[PDB]
Amino acid sequence: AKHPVPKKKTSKARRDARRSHHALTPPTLVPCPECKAMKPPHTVCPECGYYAGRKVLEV
Amino acid sequence: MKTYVPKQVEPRWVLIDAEGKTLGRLATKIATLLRGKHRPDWTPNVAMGDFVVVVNADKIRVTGKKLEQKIYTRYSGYPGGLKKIPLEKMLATHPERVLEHAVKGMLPKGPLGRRLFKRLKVYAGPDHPHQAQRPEKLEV
Amino acid sequence: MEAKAIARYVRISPRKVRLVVDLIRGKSLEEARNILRYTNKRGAYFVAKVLESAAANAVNNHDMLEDRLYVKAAYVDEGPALKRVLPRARGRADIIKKRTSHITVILGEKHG
Amino acid sequence: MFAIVKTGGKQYRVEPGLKLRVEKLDAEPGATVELPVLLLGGEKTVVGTPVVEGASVVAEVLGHGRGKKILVSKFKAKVQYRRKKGHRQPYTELLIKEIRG
Amino acid sequence: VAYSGRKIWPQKHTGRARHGDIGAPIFVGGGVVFGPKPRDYSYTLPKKVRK
Amino acid sequence: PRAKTGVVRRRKHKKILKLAKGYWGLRSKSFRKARETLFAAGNYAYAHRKRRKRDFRRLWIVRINAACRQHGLNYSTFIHGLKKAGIEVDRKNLADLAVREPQVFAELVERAKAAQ
Amino acid sequence: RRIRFRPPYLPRPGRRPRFPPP
RNA sequence: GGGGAUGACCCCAGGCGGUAGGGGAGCGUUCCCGAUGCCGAUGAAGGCCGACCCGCGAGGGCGGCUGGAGGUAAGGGAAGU
RNA sequence: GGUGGAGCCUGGGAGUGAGGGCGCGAGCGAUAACGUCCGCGUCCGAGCGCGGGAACAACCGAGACCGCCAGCUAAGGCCCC
RNA sequence: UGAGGGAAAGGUGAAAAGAACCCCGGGAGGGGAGUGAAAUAGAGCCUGAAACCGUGGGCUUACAAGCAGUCACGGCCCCGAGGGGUUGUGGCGUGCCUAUUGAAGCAUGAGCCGGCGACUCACGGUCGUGGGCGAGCUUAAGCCGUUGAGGCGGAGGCG
Ligand SMILES: [Mg+2]
Ligand SMILES: [Mg+2]
Ligand SMILES: [Mg+2]
Ligand SMILES: [Mg+2]
Ligand SMILES: [Mg+2]
Ligand SMILES: [Mg+2]
Ligand SMILES: [Mg+2]
Ligand SMILES: [Mg+2]
Ligand SMILES: [Mg+2]
Ligand SMILES: [Mg+2]
Ligand SMILES: [Mg+2]
Ligand SMILES: [Mg+2]
Ligand SMILES: [Mg+2]
Ligand SMILES: [Mg+2]
Ligand SMILES: [Mg+2]
Ligand SMILES: [Mg+2]
Ligand SMILES: [Mg+2]
Ligand SMILES: [Mg+2]
Ligand SMILES: [Mg+2]
Ligand SMILES: [Mg+2]
Ligand SMILES: [Mg+2]
Ligand SMILES: [Mg+2]
Ligand SMILES: [Mg+2]
Ligand SMILES: [Mg+2]
Ligand SMILES: [Mg+2]
Ligand SMILES: [Mg+2]
Ligand SMILES: [Mg+2]
Ligand SMILES: [Mg+2]
Ligand SMILES: [Mg+2]
Ligand SMILES: [Mg+2]
Ligand SMILES: [Mg+2]
Ligand SMILES: [Mg+2]
Ligand SMILES: [Mg+2]
Ligand SMILES: [Mg+2]
Ligand SMILES: [Mg+2]
Ligand SMILES: [Mg+2]
Ligand SMILES: [Mg+2]
Ligand SMILES: [Mg+2]
Ligand SMILES: [Mg+2]
Ligand SMILES: [Mg+2]
Ligand SMILES: [Mg+2]
Ligand SMILES: [Mg+2]
Ligand SMILES: [Mg+2]
Ligand SMILES: [Mg+2]
Ligand SMILES: [Mg+2]
Ligand SMILES: [Mg+2]
Ligand SMILES: [Mg+2]
Ligand SMILES: [Mg+2]
Ligand SMILES: [Mg+2]
Ligand SMILES: [Mg+2]
Ligand SMILES: [Mg+2]
Ligand SMILES: [Mg+2]
Ligand SMILES: [Mg+2]
Ligand SMILES: [Mg+2]
Ligand SMILES: [Mg+2]
Ligand SMILES: [Mg+2]
Ligand SMILES: [Mg+2]
Ligand SMILES: [Mg+2]
Ligand SMILES: [Mg+2]
Ligand SMILES: [Mg+2]
Ligand SMILES: [Mg+2]
Ligand SMILES: [Mg+2]
Ligand SMILES: [Mg+2]
Ligand SMILES: [Mg+2]
Ligand SMILES: [Mg+2]
Ligand SMILES: [Mg+2]
Ligand SMILES: [Mg+2]
Ligand SMILES: [Mg+2]
Ligand SMILES: [Mg+2]
Ligand SMILES: [Mg+2]
Ligand SMILES: [Mg+2]
Ligand SMILES: [Mg+2]
Ligand SMILES: [Mg+2]
Ligand SMILES: [Mg+2]
Ligand SMILES: [Mg+2]
Ligand SMILES: [Mg+2]
Ligand SMILES: [Mg+2]
Ligand SMILES: [Mg+2]
Ligand SMILES: [Mg+2]
Ligand SMILES: [Mg+2]
Ligand SMILES: [Mg+2]
Ligand SMILES: [Mg+2]
Ligand SMILES: [Mg+2]
Ligand SMILES: [Mg+2]
Ligand SMILES: [Mg+2]
Ligand SMILES: [Mg+2]
Ligand SMILES: [Mg+2]
Ligand SMILES: [Mg+2]
Ligand SMILES: [Mg+2]
Ligand SMILES: [Mg+2]
Ligand SMILES: [Mg+2]
Ligand SMILES: [Mg+2]
Ligand SMILES: [Mg+2]
Ligand SMILES: [Mg+2]
Ligand SMILES: [Mg+2]
Ligand SMILES: [Mg+2]
Ligand SMILES: [Mg+2]
Ligand SMILES: [Mg+2]
Ligand SMILES: [Mg+2]
Ligand SMILES: [Mg+2]
Ligand SMILES: [Mg+2]
Ligand SMILES: [Mg+2]
Ligand SMILES: [Mg+2]
Ligand SMILES: [Mg+2]
Ligand SMILES: [Mg+2]
Ligand SMILES: [Mg+2]
Ligand SMILES: [Mg+2]
Ligand SMILES: [Mg+2]
Ligand SMILES: [Mg+2]
Ligand SMILES: [Mg+2]
Ligand SMILES: [Mg+2]
Ligand SMILES: [Mg+2]
Ligand SMILES: [Mg+2]
Ligand SMILES: [Mg+2]
Ligand SMILES: [Mg+2]
Ligand SMILES: [Mg+2]
Ligand SMILES: [Mg+2]
Ligand SMILES: [Mg+2]
Ligand SMILES: [Mg+2]
Ligand SMILES: [Mg+2]
Ligand SMILES: [Mg+2]
Ligand SMILES: [Mg+2]
Ligand SMILES: [Mg+2]
Ligand SMILES: [Mg+2]
Ligand SMILES: [Mg+2]
Ligand SMILES: [Mg+2]
Ligand SMILES: [Mg+2]
Ligand SMILES: [Mg+2]
Ligand SMILES: [Mg+2]
Ligand SMILES: [Mg+2]
Ligand SMILES: [Mg+2]
Ligand SMILES: [Mg+2]
Ligand SMILES: [Mg+2]
Ligand SMILES: [Mg+2]
Ligand SMILES: [Mg+2]
Ligand SMILES: [Mg+2]
Ligand SMILES: [Mg+2]
Ligand SMILES: [Mg+2]
Ligand SMILES: [Mg+2]
Ligand SMILES: [Mg+2]
Ligand SMILES: [Mg+2]
Ligand SMILES: [Mg+2]
Ligand SMILES: [Mg+2]
Ligand SMILES: [Mg+2]
Ligand SMILES: [Mg+2]
Ligand SMILES: [Mg+2]
Ligand SMILES: [Mg+2]
Ligand SMILES: [Mg+2]
Ligand SMILES: [Mg+2]
Ligand SMILES: [Mg+2]
Ligand SMILES: [Mg+2]
Ligand SMILES: [Mg+2]
Ligand SMILES: [Mg+2]
Ligand SMILES: [Mg+2]
Ligand SMILES: [Mg+2]
Ligand SMILES: [Mg+2]
Ligand SMILES: [Mg+2]
Ligand SMILES: [Mg+2]
Ligand SMILES: [Mg+2]
Ligand SMILES: [Mg+2]
Ligand SMILES: [Mg+2]
Ligand SMILES: [Mg+2]
Ligand SMILES: [Mg+2]
Ligand SMILES: [Mg+2]
Ligand SMILES: [Mg+2]
Ligand SMILES: [Mg+2]
Ligand SMILES: [Mg+2]
Ligand SMILES: [Mg+2]
Ligand SMILES: [Mg+2]
Ligand SMILES: [Zn+2]
Repeated sequence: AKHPVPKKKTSKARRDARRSHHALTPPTLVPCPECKAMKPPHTVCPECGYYAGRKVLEV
Repeated sequence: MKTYVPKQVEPRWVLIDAEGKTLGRLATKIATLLRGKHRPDWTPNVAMGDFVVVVNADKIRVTGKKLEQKIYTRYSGYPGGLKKIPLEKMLATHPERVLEHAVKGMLPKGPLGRRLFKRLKVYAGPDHPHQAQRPEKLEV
Repeated sequence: MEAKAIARYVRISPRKVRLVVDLIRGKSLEEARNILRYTNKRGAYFVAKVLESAAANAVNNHDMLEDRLYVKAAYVDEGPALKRVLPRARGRADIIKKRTSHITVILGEKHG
Repeated sequence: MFAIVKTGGKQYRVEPGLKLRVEKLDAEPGATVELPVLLLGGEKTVVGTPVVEGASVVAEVLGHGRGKKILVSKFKAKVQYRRKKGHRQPYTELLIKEIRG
Repeated sequence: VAYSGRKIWPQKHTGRARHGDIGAPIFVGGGVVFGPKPRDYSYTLPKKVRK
Repeated sequence: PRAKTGVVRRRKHKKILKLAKGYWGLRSKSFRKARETLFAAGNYAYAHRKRRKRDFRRLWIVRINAACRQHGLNYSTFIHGLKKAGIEVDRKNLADLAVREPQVFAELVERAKAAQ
Repeated sequence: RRIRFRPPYLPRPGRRPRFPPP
């Protein structure tokens, strides 16, 4: 193995090019049917503690 | 006084019966029609030439033993990927390619040359679909 | 009428935080707030604070109304980097740049 | 009407009313000159062989100036041969008065 | 200049350039080349010329 | 007395950098690269001032010829025609004539045929 | 296929590393 | 080479690729005489613009922003230029 | 005859003392080498500036002061690129 | 180990008048308020270049082949027979320095930027040159004077 190394500095253009896929997608979030607050779906609502209609958590 | 440049012009559709014409020598003419170089207002940096429709390509003609000996060649990028297809066979399978490939080679390379090629509409057999354009018949 | 806030010398790397800042540029204060809460990144915690300190400023100092607030512009510039030595093998020592961010949020009012 | 006249070693097509820069002529600004005519066209067409004996085009000289500077640069690699020259070509501005057929 | 005579690092095989002591004018804070020295600027202009 | 670089270098560099606007990458950004790029273009233009002359006359000829061939004759014929006629209109104009004034070109063609 | 035995031009690597410089 | 009569400019003609290298003419940097002067908070140096003016060029002007206390002519002199 | 960036004289300053291709004349080599060594010339060197030669220091054309959207030519070209 | 080697690191403002108090924040930081001629002079402080990193705008770009430019035309955008920005097409086009017979070269060096960085000085010599005096020219060390004043000194040296 012989220690590969970059032959040329990578341009400002070419790094940013690579970075075209680095963008985050914002959290996917739904309204909680009980307290109308926004939350990940399929999670127990951390604002009111309800899930599937019932209380599941003290919060 | 600065040289004249055309504003956008509406391109003429011209039609040509290839039948029995000497392949290559028909080919040079089509190119000049294509580039626009028959027009006094010819400008090298824009698509201002004709649209050429050719018909009866199957019935192109050719001198010497070229039918049996002229070999069109395709390279695949793979080992052992040179394809050699002789003119006889070419006409026998995609006759319109023969004039096409001739003309292509005599237009410029580059983006514009590639666009000019797109304006060449070549057909086997007497008939062609561009009735809509009412192409003007040319004897060349 | 705009109102802004800046966290200076926040000791997280600019490249890393910009990602989060990016997610909420041009959003209702409300959406931004939602987005950050459920964004999985240390930077979410900081942008949060600037966003919030900013809105506080908007209402309280600048006569803007919370329900009209949106992220007008926001950005992370880099500050003075913290250099630390990382020991490598064979007697060598590299140098790590524990980098540093100046996060800015600027809120405007969305008319209507 | 128009005329193809020839001044400055070059030939320009003119019409009355035309403002033209040509190669620097020796005439005080405001003076008026006559250019040689080479072809007269429009209503009648007359073809000089090479000039037309009758015609002159009349120009009034609006003034004389210097073009914008063109840097004329010389570089020869591997030799330390480098030269820089600023250049502004003199010219004379003409107004085309009339075509004397 | 104030410095030692030591060769800061070996002649060959460093990856860096060659240097001798750090007094060399090539270094920052190394000595000067051909800078001014104390110096008498006077000469004897011919008496007749002064007169 | 001591005369350290001063301000002189920076200024000298900016002269050049400003000369290099619009150039791609470090070509507009780095003094050294900019300078190199500029030698290029210095020679390029000089050469290209020279060939703009050739660039054009070709167009002209390409054009006059297209106009000649509508009138039955080829280019070289047309020229020789004008040579023998003694018509000294240049290719800049012959070409403008060919477009803006087909009658005049037509008659110019006429005299051209007639010289033989 | 060469007969005249082809001596190496180069020594098989290698000996020692210039560690460190600081 | 003619004019003007000694670089006044003007006119005619010819020369003007160039490495090692010879030669000439200039520009800019620091400092000295000019200077007990002069420019300067109605804005010094310095920085950022400029598609404007002069100059073959090196450069020099002018303008706008910045800067906020220094700069320094013509003619000369010396170099860590 | 020839007034030439000719020639001679005295002086100041150098640089060069690795050359190279091609044509011709030879030697050396194998009537080999993008071989080698001389002589004559040339060009590249320093004309990797321009046209031709597909591309290409030295083959053909030609010695680039600057500018022109003017004209004639050279070698090479004139069916199309 | 030791003998020894041996750095970096200056500047708020005239004056601390060095920002009470409120507001978000654990705090850091910031937004107001206040000071100030000025606060992008706010202490991480004069000026504040460049590389480098962002945000916002204009033009542009996903059938294209490239030492990155240059010449031409066209499109759009800006400032008011013009100009500036941009670049679609078309033409032309083998980085810079070194070193060599010869380099784009697959030969050297260079990540980029800013700063430091190399033909000097003394004494003699030789030639040129601007002056002074000219069968002559000229003083050294010293002495007097001056405190940015110049003079004297003929030993000596060249001829
Ligand atoms: Mg590996
Ligand atoms: Mg292993
Ligand atoms: Mg390794
Ligand atoms: Mg590795
Ligand atoms: Mg590598
Ligand atoms: Mg980069
Ligand atoms: Mg970018
Ligand atoms: Mg990449
Ligand atoms: Mg729901
Ligand atoms: Mg035809
Ligand atoms: Mg078929
Ligand atoms: Mg081509
Ligand atoms: Mg997430
Ligand atoms: Mg609040
Ligand atoms: Mg160690
Ligand atoms: Mg260890
Ligand atoms: Mg690093
Ligand atoms: Mg690091
Ligand atoms: Mg003339
Ligand atoms: Mg002129
Ligand atoms: Mg002109
Ligand atoms: Mg080079
Ligand atoms: Mg080159
Ligand atoms: Mg060089
Ligand atoms: Mg060379
Ligand atoms: Mg050079
Ligand atoms: Mg330049
Ligand atoms: Mg010492
Ligand atoms: Mg010591
Ligand atoms: Mg010491
Ligand atoms: Mg020592
Ligand atoms: Mg020692
Ligand atoms: Mg030593
Ligand atoms: Mg020592
Ligand atoms: Mg070494
Ligand atoms: Mg290395
Ligand atoms: Mg290294
Ligand atoms: Mg080094
Ligand atoms: Mg060493
Ligand atoms: Mg040393
Ligand atoms: Mg030392
Ligand atoms: Mg030094
Ligand atoms: Mg020091
Ligand atoms: Mg020192
Ligand atoms: Mg020191
Ligand atoms: Mg020294
Ligand atoms: Mg010394
Ligand atoms: Mg002394
Ligand atoms: Mg001296
Ligand atoms: Mg003395
Ligand atoms: Mg300096
Ligand atoms: Mg220096
Ligand atoms: Mg400088
Ligand atoms: Mg420089
Ligand atoms: Mg400056
Ligand atoms: Mg400069
Ligand atoms: Mg561009
Ligand atoms: Mg760039
Ligand atoms: Mg870039
Ligand atoms: Mg940059
Ligand atoms: Mg050219
Ligand atoms: Mg030119
Ligand atoms: Mg014909
Ligand atoms: Mg002729
Ligand atoms: Mg003619
Ligand atoms: Mg002359
Ligand atoms: Mg010369
Ligand atoms: Mg001379
Ligand atoms: Mg300077
Ligand atoms: Mg000077
Ligand atoms: Mg001093
Ligand atoms: Mg004084
Ligand atoms: Mg003073
Ligand atoms: Mg005053
Ligand atoms: Mg004031
Ligand atoms: Mg002001
Ligand atoms: Mg100054
Ligand atoms: Mg100063
Ligand atoms: Mg200023
Ligand atoms: Mg300037
Ligand atoms: Mg003062
Ligand atoms: Mg002065
Ligand atoms: Mg002065
Ligand atoms: Mg003086
Ligand atoms: Mg120095
Ligand atoms: Mg003579
Ligand atoms: Mg000579
Ligand atoms: Mg001679
Ligand atoms: Mg001599
Ligand atoms: Mg000398
Ligand atoms: Mg010498
Ligand atoms: Mg030598
Ligand atoms: Mg020798
Ligand atoms: Mg040799
Ligand atoms: Mg020898
Ligand atoms: Mg020889
Ligand atoms: Mg030899
Ligand atoms: Mg020879
Ligand atoms: Mg022969
Ligand atoms: Mg012999
Ligand atoms: Mg021979
Ligand atoms: Mg044999
Ligand atoms: Mg060869
Ligand atoms: Mg040889
Ligand atoms: Mg041979
Ligand atoms: Mg031989
Ligand atoms: Mg040899
Ligand atoms: Mg050489
Ligand atoms: Mg040649
Ligand atoms: Mg050549
Ligand atoms: Mg020569
Ligand atoms: Mg060269
Ligand atoms: Mg070429
Ligand atoms: Mg050639
Ligand atoms: Mg060619
Ligand atoms: Mg060629
Ligand atoms: Mg010449
Ligand atoms: Mg001709
Ligand atoms: Mg011929
Ligand atoms: Mg083609
Ligand atoms: Mg030591
Ligand atoms: Mg040090
Ligand atoms: Mg102070
Ligand atoms: Mg103080
Ligand atoms: Mg004050
Ligand atoms: Mg508080
Ligand atoms: Mg709190
Ligand atoms: Mg706690
Ligand atoms: Mg606080
Ligand atoms: Mg705040
Ligand atoms: Mg505060
Ligand atoms: Mg106040
Ligand atoms: Mg004031
Ligand atoms: Mg400021
Ligand atoms: Mg300030
Ligand atoms: Mg500051
Ligand atoms: Mg101050
Ligand atoms: Mg700052
Ligand atoms: Mg952008
Ligand atoms: Mg395709
Ligand atoms: Mg496309
Ligand atoms: Mg064109
Ligand atoms: Mg354009
Ligand atoms: Mg424009
Ligand atoms: Mg292009
Ligand atoms: Mg063209
Ligand atoms: Mg290339
Ligand atoms: Mg080449
Ligand atoms: Mg260079
Ligand atoms: Mg080198
Ligand atoms: Mg070497
Ligand atoms: Mg070698
Ligand atoms: Mg060699
Ligand atoms: Mg290359
Ligand atoms: Mg290389
Ligand atoms: Mg290669
Ligand atoms: Mg390479
Ligand atoms: Mg190597
Ligand atoms: Mg070597
Ligand atoms: Mg490095
Ligand atoms: Mg860089
Ligand atoms: Mg530097
Ligand atoms: Mg030096
Ligand atoms: Mg010397
Ligand atoms: Mg001497
Ligand atoms: Mg003397
Ligand atoms: Mg005397
Ligand atoms: Mg006398
Ligand atoms: Mg003696
Ligand atoms: Zn809930």
